[PDB]
Amino acid sequence: ARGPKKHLKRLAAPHHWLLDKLSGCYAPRPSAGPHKLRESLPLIVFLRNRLKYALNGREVKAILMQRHVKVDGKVRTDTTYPAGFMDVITLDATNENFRLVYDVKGRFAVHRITDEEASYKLGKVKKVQLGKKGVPYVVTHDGRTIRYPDPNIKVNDTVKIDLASGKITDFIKFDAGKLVYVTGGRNLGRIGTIVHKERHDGGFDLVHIKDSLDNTFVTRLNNVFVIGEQGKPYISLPKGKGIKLSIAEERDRRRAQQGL
Amino acid sequence: STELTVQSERAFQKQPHIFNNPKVKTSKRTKRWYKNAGLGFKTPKTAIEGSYIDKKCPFTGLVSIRGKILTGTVVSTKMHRTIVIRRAYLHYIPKYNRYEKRHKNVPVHVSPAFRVQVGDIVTVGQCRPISKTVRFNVVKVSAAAGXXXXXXXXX
Amino acid sequence: GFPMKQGVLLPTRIKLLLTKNVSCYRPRRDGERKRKSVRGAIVGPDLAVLALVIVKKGEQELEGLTDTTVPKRLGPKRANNIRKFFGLSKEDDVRDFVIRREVTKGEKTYTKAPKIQRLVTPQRLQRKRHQRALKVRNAQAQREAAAEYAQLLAKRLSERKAEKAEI
Amino acid sequence: PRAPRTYSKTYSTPKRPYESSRLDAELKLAGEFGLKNKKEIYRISFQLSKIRRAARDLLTRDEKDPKRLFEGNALIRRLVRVGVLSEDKKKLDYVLALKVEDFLERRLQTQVYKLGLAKSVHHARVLITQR
Amino acid sequence: GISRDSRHKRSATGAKRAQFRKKRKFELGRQPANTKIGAKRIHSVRTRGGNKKYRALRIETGNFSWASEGISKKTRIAGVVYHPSNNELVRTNTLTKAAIVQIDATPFRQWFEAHYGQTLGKKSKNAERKWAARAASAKIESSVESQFSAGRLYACISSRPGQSGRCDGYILEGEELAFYLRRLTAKK
RNA sequence: UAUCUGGUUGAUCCUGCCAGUAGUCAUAUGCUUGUCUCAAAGAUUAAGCCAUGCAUGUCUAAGUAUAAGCAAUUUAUACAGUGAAACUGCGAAUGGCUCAUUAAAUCAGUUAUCGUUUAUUUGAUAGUUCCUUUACUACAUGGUAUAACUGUGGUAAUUCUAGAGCUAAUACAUGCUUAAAAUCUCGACCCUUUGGAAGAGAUGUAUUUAUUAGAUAAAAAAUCAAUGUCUUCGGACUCUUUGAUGAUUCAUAAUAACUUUUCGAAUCGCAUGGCCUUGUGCUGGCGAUGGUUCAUUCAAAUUUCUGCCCUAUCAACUUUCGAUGGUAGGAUAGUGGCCUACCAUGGUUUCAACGGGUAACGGGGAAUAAGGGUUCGAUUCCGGAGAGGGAGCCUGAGAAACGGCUACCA
RNA sequence: GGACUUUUACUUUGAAAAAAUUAGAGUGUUCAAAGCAGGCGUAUUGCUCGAAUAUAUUAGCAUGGAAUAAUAGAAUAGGACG
RNA sequence: GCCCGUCGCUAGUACCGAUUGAAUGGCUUAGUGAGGCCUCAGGAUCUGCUUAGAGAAGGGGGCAACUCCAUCUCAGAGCGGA
Ligand SMILES: [Mg+2]
Ligand SMILES: [Mg+2]
Ligand SMILES: [Mg+2]
Ligand SMILES: [Mg+2]
Ligand SMILES: [Mg+2]
Ligand SMILES: [Mg+2]
Ligand SMILES: [Mg+2]
Ligand SMILES: [Mg+2]
Ligand SMILES: [Mg+2]
Ligand SMILES: [Mg+2]
Ligand SMILES: [Mg+2]
Ligand SMILES: [Mg+2]
Ligand SMILES: [Mg+2]
Ligand SMILES: [Mg+2]
Ligand SMILES: [Mg+2]
Ligand SMILES: [Mg+2]
Ligand SMILES: [Mg+2]
Ligand SMILES: [Mg+2]
Ligand SMILES: [Mg+2]
Ligand SMILES: [Mg+2]
Ligand SMILES: [Mg+2]
Ligand SMILES: [Mg+2]
Ligand SMILES: [Mg+2]
Ligand SMILES: [Mg+2]
Ligand SMILES: [Mg+2]
Ligand SMILES: [Mg+2]
Ligand SMILES: [Mg+2]
Ligand SMILES: [Mg+2]
Repeated sequence: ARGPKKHLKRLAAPHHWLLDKLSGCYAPRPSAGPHKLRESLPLIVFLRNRLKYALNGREVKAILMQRHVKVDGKVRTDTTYPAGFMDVITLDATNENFRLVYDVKGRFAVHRITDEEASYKLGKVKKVQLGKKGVPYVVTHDGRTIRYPDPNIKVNDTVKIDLASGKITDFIKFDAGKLVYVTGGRNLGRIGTIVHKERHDGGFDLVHIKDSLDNTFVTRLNNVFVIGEQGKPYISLPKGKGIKLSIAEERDRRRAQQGL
Repeated sequence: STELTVQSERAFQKQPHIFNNPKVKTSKRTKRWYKNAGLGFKTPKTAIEGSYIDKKCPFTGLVSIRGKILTGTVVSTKMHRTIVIRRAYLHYIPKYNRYEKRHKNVPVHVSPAFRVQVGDIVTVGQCRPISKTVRFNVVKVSAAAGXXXXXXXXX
Repeated sequence: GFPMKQGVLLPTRIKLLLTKNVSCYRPRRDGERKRKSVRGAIVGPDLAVLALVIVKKGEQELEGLTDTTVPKRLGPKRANNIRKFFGLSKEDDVRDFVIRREVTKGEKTYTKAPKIQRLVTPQRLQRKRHQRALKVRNAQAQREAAAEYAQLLAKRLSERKAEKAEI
Repeated sequence: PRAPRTYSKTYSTPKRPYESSRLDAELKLAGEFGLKNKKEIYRISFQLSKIRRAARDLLTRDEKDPKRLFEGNALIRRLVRVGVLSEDKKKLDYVLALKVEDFLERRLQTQVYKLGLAKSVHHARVLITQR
Repeated sequence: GISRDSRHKRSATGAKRAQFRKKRKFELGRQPANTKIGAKRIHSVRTRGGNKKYRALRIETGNFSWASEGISKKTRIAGVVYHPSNNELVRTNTLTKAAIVQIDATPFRQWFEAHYGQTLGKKSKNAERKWAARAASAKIESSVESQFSAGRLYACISSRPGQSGRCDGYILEGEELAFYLRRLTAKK
């Protein structure tokens, strides 16, 4: 179709943005960058649909073009900047610090974090290689490229990140029994420690998971994000701690908390 | 299929970037190269032993196997160094809630590191586009012959 | 009205395919061409107007031509260009040799001047300075990170020796 | 190019066309609860139709099945919450039962009459609509 | 113009296939360089996505390497002598990859009679040491030294001159040379 | 939400079709028409034809301002405010419409690139540029030629343009530079050993080619050729160093060279400061545009498995002028009969090839409600095709573009 | 990590899986068609539930099963293990 | 009583049929072949680099001898580009 698409209709737009059907006909099309289109969060959605900070779009460009918001460290002046999982949305004024992280429903949630947890970030090393002049490097899912990492750093590991500088301060391997946030699938959002890796040479390595409610399930290694030790997380998870209560469980909880 | 000759072309046949130094008095004349394909199909001894070239061989050639791995029961060997198999199956029509006998014929490349006749079940694997139609290449013979020498004369 | 075009010969008219940078065609789009008509470069009586240019002045002054002279509108704006309309040697300071155009604001007569580009100024020297600086700096930085990693691997090998010694 | 404004209609008209008995009953029900259409009845018996439908469908599934419980209990609690279904028969083998009059007896039309305040179903109509 | 699709062309069953969409630039092809000999004349070409390709109509010199000697020299290309795809490329002395060419020889002689000090065919101290450390390591080869007598060495092209603007190759040798020789003379 | 009713006989009971009955995100039309919300709509016929208008242009402190432009003030006698025209840059490949062709094509679910391109976004990445290398190459910055403009013109006519006279750059065309160290080649001398040497050139990145490293399937030795580090001068070599994948000639690096040599900042804006040997020396703040290679991201191109309506009053098809395969090249961004050359005779088919019809774009879907089915989908989302018919192409990252050009037919 | 593996059909569970449609939960758009809202106070400088679940079938991958139905094996012994 | 066929009138539909009838659409032989693209050439003008003369500049540093870099200006000559 003669080149690249620069528009995005509603209904096409990823459902996990939670846009309403009417009110127009298009949605904002995520720019290019750190996170893939079909799994990000453009600044306008956040600042308008999640925080209700600006009423229009015009007002989001109004806010933005005054450097109030800063992403993962830098400022960012892109209404449709592709912000995504594991990132840091800072409001310098208002004193507010956000980490972009998933629900249990598998949606991006607003989540308030500390002034100090907003100094670093975690990035799943999607690839580790050798480059020009012998310099090996590691590249992480948000498109971070870090020169010279610890040789013990492999693929499918995760990595703590300075944000101040760039460099990696500590890294967690992909071992049997480690805290895992699932990114993708229906089990996107659940968090469950790891049971065991089904190998499968040639295609689609499987990952067997169990949370702290003794419930099991399975997703592709593709969609597995190592995030720590049993109980011990490396960032502030949000409410519900990704445990997935049944339809019944949530009908009871939501309808037990009822006394005025 | 090849058989004999090896150097039977207008062009010289050889493996690429596999220099054999004449200044050095070798015992094997031609230095050879090879690999194993992966997933556990032993790169058979006929490949390493042989003299042929075929840069389309999955073990001595420069074509990597990846993607679908399929089996099928060979029905055509009349095409030099390539064959046609008939993969069969049963297709499910919903209205009648039953099956009908269906089949398709895939043309695959086959290194001379396998000798094949018609009947032999074969296991092929997807490679890059090799010819106009060849999207696969022969990787294992899960057969042998089907008792042709146990069809011999008399007592 | 069709124009001539140098070196097409032919005392007739023809229809050429023209391009950027070429007589009798100013394009409308990046890499556009039009095929248009042109009159030849060989004069005929078909010609409404000849366009001619003097090169030797004869023996009688033509009235509105060799009696009048008319200025060349603009003057030198680039650094060296000035230094070659006056011949100064990179010495005699441009800034004041520029051409200053007077014009009245009724009773406020003003005087305006160009913008000597490619002029050598302190700020550009500051930028050159910071170029070289940034280069060497990042270079050294690289060397040092490189060494740091080198150690990392060396006293990783030491650890493998220790582990291999334990057993 | 905008999201399709969805709809669906709200009634189910008689299979047979000229059934005396059913016509009688219709005109009765209209004349009690003060309705203008036969459609006003159609609509009702239709809602009834879908409801009793999903009731049957739920009741083929196994007892204490997730769907059966969630949607069963949901349906019941909903029905009762507007006061059509009896607190006593609160387990959906009576939602399968039900009937049309029981649905009719919950209309604002009707309630604005049942507790006096109008003394005439048609007075109920006119009063209601008249602000 | 030339479209390298397979939307022309019969199916594998031979059925006849319909025009579905027109020709697109991305599936295009361009004409032969048909590179020839003498006086370097190269024209770039604007390939897809920025990117040049260098198409070499006419060359005379090329970078030819003695594979089993560790060196690479530049020489006038003589002519083309043998070609496996098409005889015409030989009569027309066209240059393509895998064309059997002949080259200057004299540069490889100037290097050999220096690094080896042996002289093919038919005084300094350090130098004496070098040439002394180097022998039984200078048997060269029969046919190769013969070609050195000829003044003209048989080599094979390796580069794509109609793609890169280069004419590069490796001197023929051993089994390969044996081949193209036996072909050279059973057609002589 | 699992129903029937009338019509064959003098009467009957069947077979059976006609008619009745109900709904249609199903069109039309007739009669009638008061309120709320909702709101499809030149698809079908003719992808037939088109008057007029509009539907793509765009500027930041930050590329170009001597408007003979407006504003004057506020420090600005190079520039400075604001800013038409124009240059430069980017966009015009999105969108919007239509459904004509298309029947293994598209499309769909599912794979593939170890088979390629990629503007941009984001993350990384550059001390190497000159030359027989003391009487040096502008680096305190090298070249003109152009629009606009001024002026002279032509045509009935257009976003027609000619001759003349100027002048800009992040346009055009060039062209300097920077630490150390090492390893390679030569090698003037001296001296016979076991042999060593001042110092001469070379070594950014990219391109092209050849060679080489890139180990690991459990462990040990003798010998030919070269030849490395340490002498307790018979001799030893002890510790020895290694990435990723199911899988590579992979990443990555080293050797000899190759190149009408890719890139390696002659750019811009706000501030102006330290620091003495007082040279306008030598430095230096924030951030803008760029720039080679890598990664990312938006993409694209191909691509594996399986699935399409009716038709035998279509049984054989496929190589004229590639049909199926092999080798080699050429071409491409790249695989491949994509094309060429030689070589062979293969490929599909009653499990329906091939041919024909489609009032045929494919899907998500729609309608009809026991179920199983039957009918439909031009049409709000996804994918594809086209712009009266074709073909050709320029520009570009990206088009065989049509609100782009060129030709033919109409 | 080395060494090898008779072929299948069925069936199970699951991964991978667009939204809008549809089934469906919550919510009193004054009802309803809908919409994905909205609901609590200090209604003077905020508190807060949401935006579910189901289908997704043929194929492909992944996993349990070993009935039913096939398929191959040792007879000129060119058999089986060491 | 029923009922069959030629024959006869009226109307409608299809079929055979001289005209080697007609029209539309889609492929296609042969011949002819626009146009862009590629290529061998061409050279309206318009400069490059090299070689040398004549008139003057600026000094690598001397008492006479000695000597580099850039820049413009015309008789005239070798090796390429647009
Ligand atoms: Mg955007
Ligand atoms: Mg893979
Ligand atoms: Mg054959
Ligand atoms: Mg400037
Ligand atoms: Mg040619
Ligand atoms: Mg029925
Ligand atoms: Mg009757
Ligand atoms: Mg009677
Ligand atoms: Mg129409
Ligand atoms: Mg001004
Ligand atoms: Mg579009
Ligand atoms: Mg010029
Ligand atoms: Mg071939
Ligand atoms: Mg190709
Ligand atoms: Mg065949
Ligand atoms: Mg159609
Ligand atoms: Mg259809
Ligand atoms: Mg459709
Ligand atoms: Mg239609
Ligand atoms: Mg329409
Ligand atoms: Mg198109
Ligand atoms: Mg039209
Ligand atoms: Mg077009
Ligand atoms: Mg238009
Ligand atoms: Mg258009
Ligand atoms: Mg005509
Ligand atoms: Mg007709
Ligand atoms: Mg022609």
